[PDB]
Amino acid sequence: SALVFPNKISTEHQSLVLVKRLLAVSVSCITYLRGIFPECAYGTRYLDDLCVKILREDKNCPGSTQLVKWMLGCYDALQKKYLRMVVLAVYTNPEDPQTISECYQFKFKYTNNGPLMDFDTKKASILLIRKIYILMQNLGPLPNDVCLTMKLFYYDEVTPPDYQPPGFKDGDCEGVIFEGEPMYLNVGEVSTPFHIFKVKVTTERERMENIDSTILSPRKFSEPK
Repeated sequence: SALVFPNKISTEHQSLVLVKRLLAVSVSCITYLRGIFPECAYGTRYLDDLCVKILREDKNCPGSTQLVKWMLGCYDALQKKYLRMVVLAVYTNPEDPQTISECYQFKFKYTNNGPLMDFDTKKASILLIRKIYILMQNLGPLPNDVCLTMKLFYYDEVTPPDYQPPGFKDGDCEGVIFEGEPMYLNVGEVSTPFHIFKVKVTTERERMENIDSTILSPRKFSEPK
């Protein structure tokens, strides 16, 4: 019931493992906070006093299995240093995945030039997850019935033009129509000597509250098969 993040990162592989964990937890927490899967499709682990919810793979909850297997293609592109961005998108009409209600962007950069310079990797990891909570606890609800789709983007100068992660085909339309007025939340970054991981959220204006001191809160691209 405990999830332990590497405090110190010394090898590229430690770093690669951390990013996969970071990607999984974030996708899991985000989908849990926005109620995209019911409570019973998540297990609970702890992150030094922080309640975290991990998506489970089970036939009992539909679509949960497909997202977990989608991550498999994300991990593959990640190890091979091909992956640039993961876009997880929420849409309502099961026939127009291009018209979306909300999405989440996960950006990756590969480096050897030490961590990020700002103006301990476990503190940063716990700050990123805590920020996802603070910045998405109070977002207005999504529509009642929603669908999930995923888009991968690569560093094309190192990626074989015919490469496909497991479960992914080459993509159709790179852009999407955002219903309403989109707001861009930059949640945060986490860096290691070898990787940078960023999280950005795009939500509709009416889902924001701007409740202040009140009583309420004082190019290659891939798609899935």
